[PDB]
Amino acid sequence: IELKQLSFAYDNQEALLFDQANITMDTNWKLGLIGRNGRGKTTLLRLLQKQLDYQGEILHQVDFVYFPQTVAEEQQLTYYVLQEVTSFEQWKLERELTLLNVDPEVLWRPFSSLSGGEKTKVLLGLLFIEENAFPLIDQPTNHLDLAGRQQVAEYLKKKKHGFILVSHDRAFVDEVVDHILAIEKSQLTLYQGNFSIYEEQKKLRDAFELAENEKIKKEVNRLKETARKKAEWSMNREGDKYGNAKEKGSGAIFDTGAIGARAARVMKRSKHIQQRAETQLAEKEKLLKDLEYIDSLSMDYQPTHHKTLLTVEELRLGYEKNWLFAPISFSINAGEIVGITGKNGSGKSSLIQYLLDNFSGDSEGEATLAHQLTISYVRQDYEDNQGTLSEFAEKNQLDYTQFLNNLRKLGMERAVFTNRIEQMSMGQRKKVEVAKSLSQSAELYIWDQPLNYLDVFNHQQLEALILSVKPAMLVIEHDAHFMKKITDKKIVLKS
Amino acid sequence: MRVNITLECTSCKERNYLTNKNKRNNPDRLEKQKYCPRERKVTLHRET
RNA sequence: UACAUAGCUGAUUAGAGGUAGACGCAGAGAACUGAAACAUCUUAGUACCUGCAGGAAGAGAAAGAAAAUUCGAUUCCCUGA
RNA sequence: CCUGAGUACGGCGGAACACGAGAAAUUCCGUCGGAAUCCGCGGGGACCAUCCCGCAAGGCUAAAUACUCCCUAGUGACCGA
RNA sequence: GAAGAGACGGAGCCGCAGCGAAAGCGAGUCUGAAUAGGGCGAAUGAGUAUGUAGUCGUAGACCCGAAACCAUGUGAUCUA
RNA sequence: GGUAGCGGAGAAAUUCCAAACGAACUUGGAGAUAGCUGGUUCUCUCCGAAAUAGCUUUAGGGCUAGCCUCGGAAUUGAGAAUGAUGGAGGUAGAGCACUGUUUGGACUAGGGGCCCAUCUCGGGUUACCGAAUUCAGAUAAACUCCGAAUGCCAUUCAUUUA
RNA sequence: AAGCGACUGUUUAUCAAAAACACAGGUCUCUGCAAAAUCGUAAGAUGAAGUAUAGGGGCUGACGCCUGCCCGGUGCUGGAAGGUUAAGAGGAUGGGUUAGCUUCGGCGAAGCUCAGAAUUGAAGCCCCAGUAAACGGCGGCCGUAACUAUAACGGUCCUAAG
RNA sequence: UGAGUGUUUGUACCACAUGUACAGGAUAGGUAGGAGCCGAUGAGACCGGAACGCUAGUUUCGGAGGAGGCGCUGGUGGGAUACUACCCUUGUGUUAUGAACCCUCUAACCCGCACCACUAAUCGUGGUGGGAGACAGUGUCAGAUGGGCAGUUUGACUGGGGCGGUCGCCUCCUAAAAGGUAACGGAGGCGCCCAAAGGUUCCCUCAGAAUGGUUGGAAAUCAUUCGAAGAGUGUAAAGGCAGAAGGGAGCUUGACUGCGAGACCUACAAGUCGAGCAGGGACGAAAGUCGGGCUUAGUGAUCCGGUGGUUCCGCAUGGAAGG
RNA sequence: GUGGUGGCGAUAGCGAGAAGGAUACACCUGUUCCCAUGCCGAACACAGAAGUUAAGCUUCUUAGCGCCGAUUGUAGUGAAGGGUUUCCCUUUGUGAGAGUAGGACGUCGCCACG
RNA sequence: CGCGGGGUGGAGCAGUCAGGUAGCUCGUCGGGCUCAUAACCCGAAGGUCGUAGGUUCAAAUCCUGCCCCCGCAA
RNA sequence: GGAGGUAUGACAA
Ligand SMILES: Nc1ncnc2c1ncn2[C@@H]1O[C@H](COP(=O)(O)OP(=O)(O)OP(=O)(O)O)[C@@H](O)[C@H]1O
Ligand SMILES: Nc1ncnc2c1ncn2[C@@H]1O[C@H](COP(=O)(O)OP(=O)(O)OP(=O)(O)O)[C@@H](O)[C@H]1O
Ligand SMILES: [K+]
Ligand SMILES: [K+]
Ligand SMILES: [K+]
Ligand SMILES: [K+]
Ligand SMILES: [Mg+2]
Ligand SMILES: [Mg+2]
Ligand SMILES: [Mg+2]
Ligand SMILES: [Mg+2]
Ligand SMILES: [Mg+2]
Ligand SMILES: [Mg+2]
Ligand SMILES: [Mg+2]
Ligand SMILES: [Mg+2]
Ligand SMILES: [Mg+2]
Ligand SMILES: [Mg+2]
Ligand SMILES: [Mg+2]
Ligand SMILES: [Mg+2]
Ligand SMILES: [Mg+2]
Ligand SMILES: [Mg+2]
Ligand SMILES: [Mg+2]
Ligand SMILES: [Mg+2]
Ligand SMILES: [Mg+2]
Ligand SMILES: [Mg+2]
Ligand SMILES: [Mg+2]
Ligand SMILES: [Mg+2]
Ligand SMILES: [Mg+2]
Ligand SMILES: [Mg+2]
Ligand SMILES: [Mg+2]
Ligand SMILES: [Mg+2]
Ligand SMILES: [Mg+2]
Ligand SMILES: [Mg+2]
Ligand SMILES: [Mg+2]
Repeated sequence: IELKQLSFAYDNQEALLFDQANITMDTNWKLGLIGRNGRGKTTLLRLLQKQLDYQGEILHQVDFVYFPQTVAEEQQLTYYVLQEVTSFEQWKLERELTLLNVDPEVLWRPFSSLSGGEKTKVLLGLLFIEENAFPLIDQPTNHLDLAGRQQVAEYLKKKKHGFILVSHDRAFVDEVVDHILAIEKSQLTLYQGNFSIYEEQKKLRDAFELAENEKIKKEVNRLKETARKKAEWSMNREGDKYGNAKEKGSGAIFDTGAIGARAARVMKRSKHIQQRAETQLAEKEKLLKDLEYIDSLSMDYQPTHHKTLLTVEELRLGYEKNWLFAPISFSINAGEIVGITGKNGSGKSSLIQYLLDNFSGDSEGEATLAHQLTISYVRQDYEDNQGTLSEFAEKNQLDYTQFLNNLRKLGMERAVFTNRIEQMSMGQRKKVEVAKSLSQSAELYIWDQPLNYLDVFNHQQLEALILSVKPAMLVIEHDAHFMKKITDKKIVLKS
Repeated sequence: MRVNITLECTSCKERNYLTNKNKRNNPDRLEKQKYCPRERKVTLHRET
């Protein structure tokens, strides 16, 4: 597999997402493919499929599979949509799902009734069923739990031939992956090693860049100073060609040509020094290209007297009296974070739906908000967002400036604000949702997997901010380390 | 941003025209009804 | 170092060296110059040096030139240009 | 049965071929690797097939060609201290 | 064949047909879808060999004149 | 006696290496190169310039055009000058009709204080400073309501020459 | 009486005798012996017919009192995990051709040939530490006292250090 | 520059084992057969250990045992077992091979190590010991370092030169009523934008002032009158435009293809305008306008490479390479 | 006489004032249809003919505004000269702008109807 | 008149390159602790970043000017 | 019971 002189930009783009890429991999490498949000990972996988108009050249002679598969008829049954996408063996899929954790009764439900967990797990079953094709695996571990990730890593270690995946999940790629493509800012890189190695070497590169820049800045300032001083000296010598009209005899000067010659030599020193400074600036201009320039975040937390913001009492919840988890009682006070956890399909989003009253199932038990409580909300199902941002921020009563501010702080370049939410990457749509939440003045925050389709930098931003402000929050995550860093009030719902 | 552009006859796949456009104001792939002298008719010329 | 070889001695055999400040084979091999600067390139495989020489040398009887089914070993002049 | 083996050829590095690596055939030097032999081998300007031409890796070979320190006989719209 | 003139020697050179990148066509050709128009050409026509003079090019090229560069060699009887 | 020039020696100065060493001397390449200075030899006759544009790692050099000379050629004699006629053109001048600058006066929005009234609300005056309008007066290379003399282009127009 | 150099010496043959050079002394650094360094294509030689109290190189320059801070940068020394890192080995695949198939299209074995991947592949670079008698470097602003001035003192920013 | 051992192992054979989804008698590898098949050639089936492992178990090793057995048929499951083979993933071994790496050997190479001889010789050549040793050295190729050394470069304009500034393009003045015209003379701009800011058809006319009116002011927006341009014309200045080039709304894409008489400017290279013809269209009823914008800046040679097309060529032929 | 439609540098116009509708042009009554008004049958478009020409539109007066515009004289200036030469003067020839006298409230046609 | 470097709460400073909505330390003010003062602790105030405009969704930051300060010149 | 060793606080009054 070879990329030769590839250049590419979507029709919307001002700039080049790729500019003369020149690389070579094969079907044997266990390859990771990493980068921030909006760099071209999914785009590049499509270009490997030849699904878009690649300028330059691409060489391959191998059949591909892209996870997630593109699906229609989200109303119809899961078995129907899966047969429509790719035929398979029902029992083989049962085996894969039961090595994972979900009952095949999900197959004979509609495809949207599932959670993202079971969606992901089932399409990964479809992946695993295929044998000959070359896996392209775009963000598999998102919407997934420890057991699923463990079994998936087991499968991928057992994997004889090669594959490609996009993760954002450091430990997960470190377990399995050998080679790494890295779509850095302004260029592209290929290493042999895991994401930890990539971290180390990129830190070294950044250190070198910054140090060399500081050297150049210091030296150029020095040389500019010296140039100015030599220049003033020359001018003072040119002043000797002439005398003073106030005092007699000062003129009648002889060999002004030699005077001017020597002054010219001094100016020529000044100019040599300036040219050196210019060359050093030219060296400077090659620097600071693969950096991120990380930034903090903000949060419009607006508390009130309500020290009790949510209560739950004996809440047993489910569909058709197949009650989905044992009854629970708990509470969310002010400045307190609560980590609601469990397996996939354990009923967490169902609990959120019972709170916000849009639960189409069976309820027994109590759940009480406060009187005039304001919610901010980050859901697991943000597909519904559509259109421009100047219209999104009108549908959702926001400040457009604070909105785009929080977006750029999350790491979206301002070339992207002209795009449409249909066009943006899933990470960028996720950033739109998070920026909505952060911009909404609210008193309780309800976060249903904010951490899926984001970057490590975004993970760090969110952790630092939530640990700095410590607002009242409900949280749902499978990144157990994050919940360890933040919360102690952890609550594991289960059947 | 403002870029010089070769259009192209969708049938002949022949370029036949040079033009200009924004990417901000004209992000979608531009199209016109222009003459293809190889066909000696008018045809949908699409940017490439 | 025993067999012997080296070594030593004696008889033999043929080389040395310079010409012709000219010609020709080989080895090694410049720069000024020209390119209006200059580095590739040019001057130039020239000058210089060295070796081998002979009256000439060198090349030389096709694992060729062509496209004609054809010319029949090299060398040199004209021409191709 | 024989018909010129560390050879032709190839890789790397360099040269000469009008041909400056260029699409670079052909020839030669260094280095390393490394064939078959008559149903065979090389060339015909990358290269493959067909056709044609030739049969390397061993040697010699006069003549036409270049030059004059010199010898003889001489010549000049060459010189005349 | 007097160091000759001259004879022989038609291989080759120029011109007589050009147009086009070329295939190729041909007083036409190329561009062009094109009998269009336009360009280059023909019907308008004269060249060639030698001599001679002016001029140009390659050769030192009009005469003198550098500092300098390179390659042999000679010099420590001066002085270190 | 030894060290020899892409070098040697140097108690080190660019110093000495056969009477001038930032790289000896000699021979050859070699008649180096010189957009640089100097020179370039007999006569007469005909005609007779330029020192300008453009481009130039170009500016004291060069190339093309311009200006000169010589030969041929043809063309409704085009060329030159003067007159008549008709045109383009906005200059000197003049003017303020626009754009700017600007003087004095009438009036004045508005801006200053002083006092009464103060919720700082409404005035009344220094002939207080004064937009803007208007009267009169000025001004201009980058102002023109106007606008020449000249010069320019052209006339199967005329005259005279070539 | 003062400056320079400690001294005796050497120095620009032919404009400079000196405060310049050397000097003993000091310090740093290299070198275990076929030394290191140097001349030279190499042999060979000096070093040395020596052997770390010897030799070479750099700086300073008798003697006396001293020789402060800085290893952030440039070098050097040592180190080493990781990434990257040439030729070479490696040979996957892809074009060109064509025996043969074809359905005209087109496909295409073997061989040959043109490009040649993955993998492997040293020093070095990125990195850690040390090193300044190694290269080199050694700050600003603001106030602050019972006359006034001034600031023992304080604050602040940067620095590798001030 | 060869003799080994060992390790990491690559490949290839050949023998070994190990295959637990869920439910399910239960640790079900796929496939077909499959209801037969095994046992004193030691059954049923117990004991200790070993491997793996999902920790449920499978198998084997050894001990006891001394006679029986496994499954069918049927239930769940996609698939039911026993047993036969075709076997397939995974990881153990034998052997042959290929590399990399460490140590060991000595027989190549080497010793400014000793002794002997040539020999009177601190050379050298040999011989015998000893040491190191397939390293070094040398050759070829490649990477890093390399002023130790070499060959070279290091603009012009310019009121001397140098700095500053400038170098290409557009507009005005200078510029002397055609055109042109210089200065290190005066002032400014450009290195783009627009998919409608183009085209066509239809329609419209601005700026400001006065008056009045609510927030609403000095001034938004509304209405009348005054209103000749005092506005606007994407972007600088000049020229011009209210018969619009300004403004608005429909339909489109002529911001077409091949061209082009003839003129302007011009040293050359270039630049500018262009009626009109042909094809095929847009708008409009039609006339008729449309080969970008309001006019003038928004740009740069050749060489060299890249992309697409081509009825061009293809070193004897067909192709291909390459043009 | 009115209406339409053209040419001539508005000497044509702008303002003010008077009268008229015979036909005519106009206003005018509406939205029934073609069609239309980023709102409105105001404008566009359509149909009609109760009413008034008040307005617009015609004809007349007005020299207030604007337009045209001499003659004279001057400035400037070509050519030829002079001087006391950043300027000034003389001869000849041409000759403005301004300021006026004055003109000017239209001229020439074609067509339909009365 | 020009060339460099500066104008960020009371002082000193970042942030300016890279627009993301003003911060570090000290100081001031208030209240606590203390017999009282300092230190310490808890609070607050003080700047649209010299200024008038543009660009932008958004300017201390980018652009254009204008006004002051320190060096040179002058 | 006893011996030797093992932070700030004006001046004067
Ligand atoms: N269809 C599209 N049209 C236009 N722009 C797009 C389109 N899809 C993606 N982009 C833009 O291209 C860039 C890369 O998007 P892409 O989907 O490749 O991201 P990614 O590498 O997968 O990142 P992420 O972590 O968000 O998944 C982003 O700026 C995104 O907005
Ligand atoms: N409409 C529905 N009808 C029936 N079952 C449903 C329906 N919606 C959801 N479920 C089931 O409810 C369970 C949990 O659903 P829920 O959306 O709450 O999951 P979750 O907690 O968000 O899970 P995950 O970790 O996968 O995101 C799953 O088994 C899912 O199949
Ligand atoms: K030179
Ligand atoms: K011979
Ligand atoms: K070749
Ligand atoms: K250091
Ligand atoms: Mg993606
Ligand atoms: Mg969920
Ligand atoms: Mg030259
Ligand atoms: Mg060959
Ligand atoms: Mg070879
Ligand atoms: Mg003589
Ligand atoms: Mg005589
Ligand atoms: Mg030299
Ligand atoms: Mg001597
Ligand atoms: Mg000196
Ligand atoms: Mg020569
Ligand atoms: Mg004037
Ligand atoms: Mg003194
Ligand atoms: Mg002394
Ligand atoms: Mg003395
Ligand atoms: Mg002397
Ligand atoms: Mg000293
Ligand atoms: Mg020795
Ligand atoms: Mg040098
Ligand atoms: Mg040279
Ligand atoms: Mg100069
Ligand atoms: Mg000057
Ligand atoms: Mg003019
Ligand atoms: Mg051929
Ligand atoms: Mg051929
Ligand atoms: Mg007049
Ligand atoms: Mg206090």
